[PDB]
Amino acid sequence: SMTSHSWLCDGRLLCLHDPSNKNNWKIFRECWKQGQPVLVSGVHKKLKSELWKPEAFSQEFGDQDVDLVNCRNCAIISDVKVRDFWDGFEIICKRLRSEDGQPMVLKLKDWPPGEDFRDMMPTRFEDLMENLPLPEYTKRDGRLNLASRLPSYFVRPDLGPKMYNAYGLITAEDRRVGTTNLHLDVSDAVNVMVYVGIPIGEGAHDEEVLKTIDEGDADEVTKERIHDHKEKPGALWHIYAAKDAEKIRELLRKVGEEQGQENPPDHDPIHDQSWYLDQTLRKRLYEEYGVQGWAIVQFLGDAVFIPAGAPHQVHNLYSCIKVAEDFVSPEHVKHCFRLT
Ligand SMILES: COc1ccccc1N1CCN(CC#N)CC1
Ligand SMILES: [Cl-]
Ligand SMILES: [Cl-]
Ligand SMILES: [Cl-]
Ligand SMILES: [Cl-]
Ligand SMILES: [Mn+2]
Repeated sequence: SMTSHSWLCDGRLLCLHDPSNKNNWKIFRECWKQGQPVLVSGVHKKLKSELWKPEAFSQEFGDQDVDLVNCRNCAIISDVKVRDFWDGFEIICKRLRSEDGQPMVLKLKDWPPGEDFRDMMPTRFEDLMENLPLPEYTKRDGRLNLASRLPSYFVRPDLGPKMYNAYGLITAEDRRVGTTNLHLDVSDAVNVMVYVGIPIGEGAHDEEVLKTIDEGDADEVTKERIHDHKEKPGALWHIYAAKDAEKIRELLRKVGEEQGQENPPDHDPIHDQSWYLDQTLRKRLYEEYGVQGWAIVQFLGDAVFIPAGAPHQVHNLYSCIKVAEDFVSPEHVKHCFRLT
């Protein structure tokens, strides 16, 4: 039976099932006011699937110059062509190699660059922005988006959307690495999974993906989405309440000190965007600081809503294309105010 919603993370996470349901705001606003993230499934079924394929991005934009990051060591690969990223997205033998001769796990940095998404890709912009869930919150001019309505006393978000493209992490060693490290944003955001690429050549890599989800602390209902519905999992997220951000800074200052980093007592390890919380660090956060987060697996078509101020990290299970839009809800406007 088709239902309006379900309750994940032992009823700590709302999951809306109809992205265009005009009554979604009634369930949403109760969870959102408490500072929780929210998941909306099914956005892929609203989109023109031919506009979101890696082959189309290579053919249309392949000659542009870009930088890439090696996710395993943070090294920057300077001034290559964007086709050099897209042509290895699913075919492992076509990826750029590290010194050791391994194919690299790569992230495409800042592409499209700055605020150019709309100028470069007008048809993709229309397709995404017309099908975003909770449109009164998420549209540039929605009635509950204050982004265009605030004075300079508030940090306003840039013009979006922004695209996040990166390979999947592969090995047992890769379990401790982030695609995007732990950080926070002063605006609200919605992040849509528009394509998941499950490779070939070293296709048969299914088992390490299951142990990553398991050790990642994912709930039993999340595991049923793979085994029972055969949905495509893209990325594993950890998200923490905005109110827990300083306790996370105290843990990371203490670990930095144990590892012989030399840091002023006041430096900000969350703003540094230098840490990924592995199973050891997450257990320490829980046991020593009393902090519990949300472990979320974002499948093809899932929209993740991230509250302003909430620290969060992302680990790609397979190759992903994500598209994100910033907004300023009235519930969370305190997080972007420039005083006190
Ligand atoms: C999305 O979150 C859930 C949580 C708990 C149980 C099921 C789901 N869904 C409902 C059906 N949905 C589309 C279909 N068919 C995929 C799986
Ligand atoms: Cl809040
Ligand atoms: Cl376009
Ligand atoms: Cl709405
Ligand atoms: Cl990062
Ligand atoms: Mn972010």
